[PDB]
Amino acid sequence: ETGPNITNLCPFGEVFNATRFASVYAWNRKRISNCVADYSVLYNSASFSTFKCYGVSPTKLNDLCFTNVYADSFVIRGDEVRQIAPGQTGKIADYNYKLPDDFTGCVIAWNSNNLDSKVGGNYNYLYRLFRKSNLKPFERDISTEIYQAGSTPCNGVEGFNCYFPLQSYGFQPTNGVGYQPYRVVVLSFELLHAPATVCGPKK
Amino acid sequence: TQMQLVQSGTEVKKPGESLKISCKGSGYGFITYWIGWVRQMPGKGLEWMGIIYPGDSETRYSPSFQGQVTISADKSINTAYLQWSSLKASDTAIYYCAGGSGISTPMDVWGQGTTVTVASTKGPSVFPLAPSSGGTAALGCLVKDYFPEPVTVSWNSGALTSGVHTFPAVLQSSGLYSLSSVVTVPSSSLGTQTYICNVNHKPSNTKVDKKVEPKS
Amino acid sequence: DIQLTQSPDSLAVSLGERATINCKSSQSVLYSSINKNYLAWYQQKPGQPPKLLIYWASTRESGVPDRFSGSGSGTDFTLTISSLQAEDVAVYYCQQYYSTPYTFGQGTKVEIKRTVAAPSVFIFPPSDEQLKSGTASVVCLLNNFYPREAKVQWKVDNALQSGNSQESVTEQDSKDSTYSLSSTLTLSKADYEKHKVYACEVTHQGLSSPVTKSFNRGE
Ligand SMILES: *[C@@H]1O[C@H](CO)[C@@H](O)[C@H](O)[C@H]1NC(C)=O
Ligand SMILES: *[C@@H]1O[C@H](CO)[C@@H](O)[C@H](O)[C@H]1NC(C)=O
Repeated sequence: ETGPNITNLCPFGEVFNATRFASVYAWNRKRISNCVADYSVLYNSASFSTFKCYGVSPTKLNDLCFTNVYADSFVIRGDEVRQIAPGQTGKIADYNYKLPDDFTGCVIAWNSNNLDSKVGGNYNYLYRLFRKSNLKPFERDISTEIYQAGSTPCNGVEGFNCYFPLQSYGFQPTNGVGYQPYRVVVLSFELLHAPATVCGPKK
Repeated sequence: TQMQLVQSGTEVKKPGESLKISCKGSGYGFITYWIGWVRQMPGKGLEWMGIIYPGDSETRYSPSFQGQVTISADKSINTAYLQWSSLKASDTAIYYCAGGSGISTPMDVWGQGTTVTVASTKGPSVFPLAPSSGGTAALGCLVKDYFPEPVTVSWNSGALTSGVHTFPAVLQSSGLYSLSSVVTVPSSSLGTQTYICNVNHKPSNTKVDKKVEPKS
Repeated sequence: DIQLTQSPDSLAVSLGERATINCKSSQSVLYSSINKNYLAWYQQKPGQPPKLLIYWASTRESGVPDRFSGSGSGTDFTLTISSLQAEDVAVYYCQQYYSTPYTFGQGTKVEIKRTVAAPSVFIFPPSDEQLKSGTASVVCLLNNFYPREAKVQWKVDNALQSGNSQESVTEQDSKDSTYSLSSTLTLSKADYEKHKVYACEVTHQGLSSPVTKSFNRGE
């Protein structure tokens, strides 16, 4: 039987196949609303390295509804994909992208060395190296203020114990696995005492 | 079905030997599945041993099994493994692998279990429980001193299931299992109908057909 | 680390009535993002893997009859089998999947409660073949009775035996909800040939007086 025939399918394509992604410190969030989401396209794909879901089953929510779904996309390196998970610490989890301990959603990642590497080294993807405090869950800091590492205070000038807070990844195609770039999509689900707009094709 | 978990066969091992049992997921979307291992000792409840995500081999253990077992995985063949380095007698149990797409999600798929035996085998001695001398009389067979479970008992090569009670085995103080299987039949049948109990014991390759009749 | 305690350990309910099992968690299992408790209920039968019945405290898994329902919040949860049926006799575990390590309850046995039925008692002497090997096993059978509780006292020449017998009880029969019990007295061939009267005294609720079955050695 041909079907189902759905027109307002959720735009997971323009998130997963976006020609250009975003740096992890300025991670990009896509709000999913007023659409039917066929998550089978996600887990039936054979082009993902990691598909870790927390507190929710991706094979069991195509008959479920949610008030809103958020799609967060960014780029890190293979060593840091394990940090996109609840209860993790490190440069990415503390200063770039933090997930709550009761995180409900999936962390999808795949190698993007063919896309985000240049022979001269790709230096467009940045990550935050220092910050005066850890990030709260789903917090986004884009400030470029000079980090004061010592007693003396910097006047927006870079120098002794005064660091620019953003460092670039050195994505060259010859890097080993773990230093080549990985594109990451983080789907998060919320359910409030409000109408639901993101449902599966079943109901 | 979304996912089916097939498990390796039954294992009869010796104390001290190593062992590695497998659990292969058959179905699409296995990239999202986390596989756990549950131990169920004979006649006891369920113990969650650990869980592993084959996509990156993240492994969490229960404090009761940390360092006692090793849960590995081979994501190229959708297979998760559970292995011992030195088997104790206290490792004799049935081991279920359970899966579920995601972590902190219900384990909604299970294999039929892998029974592990860490001891030597022994065939059972089959003795007749003869009826004694209107109404109905009872008779049976005593299946005694065997290891390990199970033994399968049927009557008249499977031609008498009505009114049969094969009791669950109990562990004698000698470490061997004893068991009785009885059947009630009309009293007038003892002079005509032949009553044979068939005792199969796969681990020892023993098959015994025992003739039961009143003691003259 | 979350620990689960079920109650009761054993539960007998008549056909068509309501069975309720309680599960207590040492800690909350409530996810705030999606207001759901991460508590599951499993059913297991002999020789079978556990079957998922209810997840998220109160959501029914596929292939589960409508009469299974879950409830609760915070630390108290309840599995309710309304209109209890024959094939519902099994062990029921509550599992939390809030965080690792996953933990189970100790288990709750659910049996059918029926009217009292007295047991038919039989006794079997040891075979001549077993006596050549030097051991003697005396079997006493209690056939098709309810409830399960039944004192079985071995007597050898009117002397009460203790610490030399094992009991075994069958599964509750599907059709008449009765159990059957086998008690097995074990003693050496020497000790067996020293005495004459081997008796099995059964005390049960369905028997207004203890029924004894016996035999004299070699008659
Ligand atoms: C629309 O879907 C139904 C089944 O959902 C199908 O029978 C029908 O042919 C579809 N319409 C088309 C293909 O034009
Ligand atoms: C775009 O992404 C979808 C998944 O949302 C995938 O199925 C499809 O193949 C992609 N398009 C390509 C690779 O051209």
